[PDB]
Amino acid sequence: REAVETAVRTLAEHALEQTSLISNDAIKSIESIIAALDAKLTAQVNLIMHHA
Amino acid sequence: FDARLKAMKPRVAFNVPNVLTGEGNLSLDITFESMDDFSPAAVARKVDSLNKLLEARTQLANLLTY
Amino acid sequence: TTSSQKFIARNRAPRVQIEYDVELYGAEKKVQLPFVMGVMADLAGKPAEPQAAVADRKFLEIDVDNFDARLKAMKPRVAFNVPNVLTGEGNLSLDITFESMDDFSPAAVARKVDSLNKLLEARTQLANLLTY
Repeated sequence: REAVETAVRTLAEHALEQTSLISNDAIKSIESIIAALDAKLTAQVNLIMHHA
Repeated sequence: FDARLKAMKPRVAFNVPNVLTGEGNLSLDITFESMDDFSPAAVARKVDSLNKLLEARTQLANLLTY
Repeated sequence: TTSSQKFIARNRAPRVQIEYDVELYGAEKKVQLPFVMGVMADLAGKPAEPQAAVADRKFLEIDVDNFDARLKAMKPRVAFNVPNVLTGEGNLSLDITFESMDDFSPAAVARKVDSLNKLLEARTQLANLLTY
């Protein structure tokens, strides 16, 4: 029933997080700042390159 | 060809509006030593501010991958 | 390639000089020239090191004999984040380097990722436990 769910709970958790998979990941959408940084570099490099 | 550019030292200096942080005109000084220095990447690497921003982006994009 | 009998013939010749020469009426031996097929492909995608600069990569002969040695020598690897379905959480970053053609099989994939290695070993210990 739910007993197998407890066995795979202890096994899956203990095996999964005990040593490997250091820090894992949670929200990687914070790296979307690179989209804003890149966007600023496009806004600036457009003006630098398109100057007379 | 590249030795003719680097020997001739073609350069460009002008004020350009700064879109990065409000302010006003940004004076940039650029001297192109190779035909690759007209590419937008090298343009960003030569201007010191855009160099700091580009290095920030390479450190973050290199950070998201191991 | 001028048989030594020809050296004896032209250099200091006995009165009786006996040479053996292959008889070819029209000569003109075959050109040979085997058929090589050069293959270009994207291998070792996203390597861990700088790898090698171009013009230093060359073309390496491959066949059924060295194939696994070509993988293990080339060290093709893959690193990416994948959602973790095992215990909630989020993306699971896995690093895999395939050293043999068998390492693309799902079993070897499970053995290379350390978490899935612990789970797979758990399954082999339990299935091996149910049988004596």
